[PDB]
Amino acid sequence: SGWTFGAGPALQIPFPMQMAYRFNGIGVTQNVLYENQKLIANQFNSAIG
Amino acid sequence: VVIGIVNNTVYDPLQPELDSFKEELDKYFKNHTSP
Amino acid sequence: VVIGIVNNTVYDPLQPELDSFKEELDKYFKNHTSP
Ligand SMILES: *[C@@H]1O[C@H](CO)[C@@H](O)[C@H](O)[C@H]1NC(C)=O
Ligand SMILES: *[C@@H]1O[C@H](CO)[C@@H](O)[C@H](O)[C@H]1NC(C)=O
Ligand SMILES: *[C@@H]1O[C@H](CO)[C@@H](O)[C@H](O)[C@H]1NC(C)=O
Repeated sequence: SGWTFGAGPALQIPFPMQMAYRFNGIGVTQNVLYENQKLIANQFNSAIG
Repeated sequence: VVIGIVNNTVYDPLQPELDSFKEELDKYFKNHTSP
Repeated sequence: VVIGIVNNTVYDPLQPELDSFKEELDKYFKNHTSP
């Protein structure tokens, strides 16, 4: 759901489109995520490990 | 490079805004060349 | 009035946007005035 579950009915949204919607808050545009998608995924995985 | 991108048409507004005038420009020229 | 401003050219995209038709417009006028 994302941030919506904490402010109303809990609406649904795919996770690869709920991180392209959080780069925008930082300042970097969203396209960067899709263009690095796979790479970023691996990094995140390694991070948790 | 992006996964899940879906085919469609994008209605770039600037073109029909021009094309609203580009449709009438070409027709006018041909009439004046007729004589 | 500003300090540190630097001379350069600003690529106004709308100008080539209209030039995409203006060039062939000049071509059409060349055809218009050729005979
Ligand atoms: C969405 O997920 C399903 C199963 O997880 C998969 O079969 C489908 O291909 C996915 N959609 C896209 C666009 O990859
Ligand atoms: C989109 O259209 C292009 C050209 O018509 C085609 O090559 C491509 O396979 C299409 N992709 C999808 C997902 O429909
Ligand atoms: C910028 O260009 C203008 C005219 O092209 C000129 O008068 C002026 O001296 C130039 N300024 C600098 C800092 O180059």
